[PDB]
Amino acid sequence: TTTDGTKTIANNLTSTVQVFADTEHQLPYILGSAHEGCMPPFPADVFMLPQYGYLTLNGPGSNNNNLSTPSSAFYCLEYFPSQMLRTGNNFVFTYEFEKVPFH
Amino acid sequence: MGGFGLKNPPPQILIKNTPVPADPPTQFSSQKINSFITQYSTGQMTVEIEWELRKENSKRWNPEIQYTANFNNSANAQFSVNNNGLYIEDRTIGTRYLTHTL
Repeated sequence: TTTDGTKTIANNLTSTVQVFADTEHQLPYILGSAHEGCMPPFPADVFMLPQYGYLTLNGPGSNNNNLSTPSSAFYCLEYFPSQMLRTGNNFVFTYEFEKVPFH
Repeated sequence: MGGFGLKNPPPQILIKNTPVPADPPTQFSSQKINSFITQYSTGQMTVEIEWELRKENSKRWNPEIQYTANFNNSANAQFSVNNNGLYIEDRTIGTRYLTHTL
């Protein structure tokens, strides 16, 4: 809450966050592009999570190559089932890599 | 040219009219029989293929390009026979319409 230039931060107990893991890779996959926003190297640091975004096909017209092509895809992430978490409940899942050659 | 490369492709199928010689001479001759009876043959064939296909699950919100018959009026319908009785193919139809994430 912002009154004048003095912020007042309170603790809202009934608000939720909602999280889901995408196991079918149906979203555009932006990991492995070596962006920032990872865990810090040092365990005691606190970090802010990066914003999600993707960019699709573009196509020419007039002097602008930035027009949207008919096949430009739009993904709504609320169209995925996701788990809604209040402060009490938590979230977990497991994953197993397929066999790859040793480095 | 596109397709499925196969080690052991479908077998070639080969057919022939068995030769029927014409009337042989009465005296014996060891040379080949030159003259035959002119004949041909006809009949139906059938081919049955079993195809396996990958179902499509995509959560994109907005609609996709799809193949659609030409929306125009025309003197002759698409992929159809004309007045003279000749079947005419309008469009080579590619297989790639539905989008998929790279």
